[PDB]
Amino acid sequence: SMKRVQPCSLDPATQKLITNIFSKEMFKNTMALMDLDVKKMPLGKLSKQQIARGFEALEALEEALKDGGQSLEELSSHFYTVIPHNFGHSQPPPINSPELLQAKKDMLLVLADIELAQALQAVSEQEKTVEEVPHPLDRDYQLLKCQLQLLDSGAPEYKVIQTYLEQTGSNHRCPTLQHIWKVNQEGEEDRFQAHSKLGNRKLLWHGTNMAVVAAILTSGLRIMPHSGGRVGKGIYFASENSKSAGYVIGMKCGAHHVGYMFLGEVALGREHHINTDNPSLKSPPPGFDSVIARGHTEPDPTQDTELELDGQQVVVPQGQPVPCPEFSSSTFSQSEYLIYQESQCRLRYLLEVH
Ligand SMILES: C[C@@H](NC(=O)CCc1nc2ccccc2c(=O)[nH]1)c1ccccn1
Repeated sequence: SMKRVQPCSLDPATQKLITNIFSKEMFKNTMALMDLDVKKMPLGKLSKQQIARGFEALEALEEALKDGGQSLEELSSHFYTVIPHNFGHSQPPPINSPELLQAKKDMLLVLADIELAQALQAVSEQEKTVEEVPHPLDRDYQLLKCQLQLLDSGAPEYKVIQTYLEQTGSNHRCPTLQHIWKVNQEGEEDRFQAHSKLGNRKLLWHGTNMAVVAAILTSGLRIMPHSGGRVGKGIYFASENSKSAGYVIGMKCGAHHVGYMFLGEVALGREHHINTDNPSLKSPPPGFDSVIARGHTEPDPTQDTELELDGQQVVVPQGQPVPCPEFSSSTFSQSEYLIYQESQCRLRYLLEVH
């Protein structure tokens, strides 16, 4: 007997978001942008076991990069058997530098989040038996177990967020704000409330691939075993929207380029400042709660405002970037804000920008 499809409860903007973040075209586009062979590795065929085998192959490469073992070419060839790549049907290249190794780790971390979104969409047994089903976009929203509330122009934080975006975004071609959603991923709540005594909270940008937005909404910002970067194995944020915007992978839809950016509330507590890259970091030094790789510039602190979120004061920058003379010789042009415990961040807002 034919099941009733119930009318969609979602507003137009939210329907478009949910469409975009679970879009099979988007996911395949992302795989093509990462040089993967989508014909050999279709979305439905992606598995946790394959991804795990891919990480094992990179682990062997990393050991080799650091005695009569297999060549980097041999070890590369195994990686490429496990995770099919497309380079117009020429041979893929050997993974023979730290930079390329980390780039392959980052690719697999994105691919793991694509696989998460596919696994999330698997049809449950209850769903095969019920005689009515939600509209597919309601079903997809529900799978996130994440409350999203579209804000309008006159929500209390709206202008504050717009100002953060405009003032710290690129001077030329600032991203154009289309929508803001408030994000409430419950049971981020419990673990976040752990740091309730920890002051020094700031609202910070986190930009990402469109392909990982569903995973983040479902699971929060995460630190994975193979996460890395210029400040080690943590969660990376920026106070300058233009820095985070560099990591936004958007997608052409009609005549525009659509992308998504988060704002997280980050309990930074006692800050350890650095001025040179350190990819080996796994925690702040003792008695520090965060590591800030300080940039040549910082949003003018004299213009900071505050928002009250769950009864706590949260700093929100509102100023254009100004020079910080103490960090004029830093290896970082713009600051990178690092935490090394997932519990120190709560997602607060999601922005659609064109
Ligand atoms: C590959 C990793 N993505 C990021 O951390 C990407 C974006 C990011 N990097 C920054 C670095 C410095 C300052 C800001 C940012 C940021 O906003 N985004 C990732 C993707 C999926 C699952 C787990 N980790």
